[PDB]
Amino acid sequence: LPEDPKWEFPRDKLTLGKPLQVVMAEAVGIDKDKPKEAVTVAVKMLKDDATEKDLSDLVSEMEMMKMIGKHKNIITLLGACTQDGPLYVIVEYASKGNLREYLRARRPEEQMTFKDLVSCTYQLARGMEYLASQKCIHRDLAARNVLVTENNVMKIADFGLARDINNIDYYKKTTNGRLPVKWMAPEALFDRVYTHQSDVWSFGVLMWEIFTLGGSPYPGIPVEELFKLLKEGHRMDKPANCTNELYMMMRDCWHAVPSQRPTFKQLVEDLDRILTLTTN
Amino acid sequence: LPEDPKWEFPRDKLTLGKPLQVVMAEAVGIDKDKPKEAVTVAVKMLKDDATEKDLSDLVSEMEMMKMIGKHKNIITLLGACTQDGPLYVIVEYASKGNLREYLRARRPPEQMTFKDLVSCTYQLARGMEYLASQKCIHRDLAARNVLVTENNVMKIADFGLARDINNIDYYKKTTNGRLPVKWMAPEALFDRVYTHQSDVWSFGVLMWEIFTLGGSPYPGIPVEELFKLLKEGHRMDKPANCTNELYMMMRDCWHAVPSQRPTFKQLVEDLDRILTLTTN
Ligand SMILES: Nc1ncnc2c1ncn2[C@@H]1O[C@H](COP(=O)(O)OP(=O)(O)CP(=O)(O)O)[C@@H](O)[C@H]1O
Ligand SMILES: Nc1ncnc2c1ncn2[C@@H]1O[C@H](COP(=O)(O)OP(=O)(O)CP(=O)(O)O)[C@@H](O)[C@H]1O
Ligand SMILES: [Mg+2]
Ligand SMILES: [Mg+2]
Ligand SMILES: [Mg+2]
Ligand SMILES: [Mg+2]
Repeated sequence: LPEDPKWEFPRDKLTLGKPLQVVMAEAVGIDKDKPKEAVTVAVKMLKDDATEKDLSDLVSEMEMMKMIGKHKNIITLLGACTQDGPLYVIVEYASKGNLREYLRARRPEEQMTFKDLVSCTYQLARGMEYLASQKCIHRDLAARNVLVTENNVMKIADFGLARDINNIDYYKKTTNGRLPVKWMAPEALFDRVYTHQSDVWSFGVLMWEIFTLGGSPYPGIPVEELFKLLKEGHRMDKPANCTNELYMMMRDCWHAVPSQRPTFKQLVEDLDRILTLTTN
Repeated sequence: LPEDPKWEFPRDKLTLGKPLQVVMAEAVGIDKDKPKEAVTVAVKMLKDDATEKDLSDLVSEMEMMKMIGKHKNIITLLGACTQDGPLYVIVEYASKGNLREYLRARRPPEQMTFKDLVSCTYQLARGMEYLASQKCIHRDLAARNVLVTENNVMKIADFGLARDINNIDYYKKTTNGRLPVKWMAPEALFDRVYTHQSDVWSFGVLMWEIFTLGGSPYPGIPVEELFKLLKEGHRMDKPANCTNELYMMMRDCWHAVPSQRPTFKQLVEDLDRILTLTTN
């Protein structure tokens, strides 16, 4: 595995901790301006029974994070141990766990206000807008893949399936075979393609998970019959305690025709518009 | 999915239970001779966040089990619900759980005798011998994939990666990419092939797991560093309280040259001798 001095971190300065596969850890001087300060981080590494694909996925994940760059709503890559030893991808520790658990925790913890839910959505849109601008497709957008920091900042995570928009085996039968079906854009399966508009479809599902406070999509419908239903025009109903406007946004994301779905840019504008009104 | 009468089972006769993905369940009349008799079984079905590949694997697993036929040391297929609903693959319920959990729970403070261990290995060899005569390659042999019945009968399970000997794409970079590295034969990755002798290498690691009472293979050695070490002749050490003879058997399974490894038949005959001589 190539040596990338820019991101390399000393193994001796990293102390593995409890489980969060991902484990918590203490990294000394991970923050270069504080050479002697120990920081609590999260480390992703291979499981003892890992496969070859698990290895290339982890490497790919690391590289995608390097390419993407830093952003307020994207879990931060801090460093990596790639030489003489097991691969460790060191990222920022999110003390509140993943979004899905966070939301169910405060179901009617401190309950979520309508505005909170909107802010949450807004923050995620911003991250995907930036992500999309960096020519990256996530492919695994879901509440379970969103982390929430101590200050309740939303952070898109788990880049285990992310790709560069240009690195996709267009039309091959084996493409997009590992994406959770219920968060998947129809074209991703039927035509074996994946564009930024495919990610917005998933964003739609994510919006539904958020406003239902971590609910499970297409409740009662097995993945086996989901695609026949999606093909017939079936869409999830509006979450209670959710605005008609917001649900319309969700539906927009789920337009059968990819190019008829809004862009992340347009989504951010509309959400910001709504957020400003709700907080005024 | 195509209708397959001989194997179909009525959904209204099955009552799903707790988790064991797999769950326990009661199947009324699954035993044709006992039409009103309810039987405790196991059911494998897709998770709510399953991928397309998960579905093809479940289907593949089911078909492999139909083709293999019944055998004493192989988890037996009982039936399946493949129509108008989520796919359920019904298999016999093994009350003692998987072999790995089984051995660990019986470590020195119901301990395992040396004969029990040899007996376990022998049974598994017989199962693999049969499988090979059916032109089947399991590809995922390991203690976590062996189930033990109420009468301590060993049963090879989880045919989620199994293939007909001819259904392997030799030389392709994508072949064998989903096999746990620590139980995988070098030719599997290096040459991108898979034969019964590749399963023998796996059986060897399984032997080590058994004699270490559920221990983890290559302890302290990361997966990304294993193959380099194997090429250099590294091999796990003899498990404590393991005879040099059984250890030599393990070592023979780990020969770098596939044809220098014993065949499952040779393993069965040797284990039969050792087991018999221990008994007397
Ligand atoms: N930086 C971090 N801070 C806090 N918790 C984290 C974390 N990274 C991961 N986790 C926890 O671990 C869970 C799994 O993380 P992640 O989604 O990256 O897993 P993974 O890629 O290893 C497996 P899978 O693809 O099946 O989810 C998260 O949902 C969260 O609970
Ligand atoms: N017939 C059965 N009776 C009892 N327990 C069973 C069982 N089938 C499965 N289990 C339990 O469930 C565990 C996982 O089963 P299995 O190996 O089939 O997993 P899986 O294919 O769903 C996922 P993976 O490939 O990650 O293991 C077993 O190790 C065992 O503890
Ligand atoms: Mg995840
Ligand atoms: Mg992942
Ligand atoms: Mg298994
Ligand atoms: Mg499996």
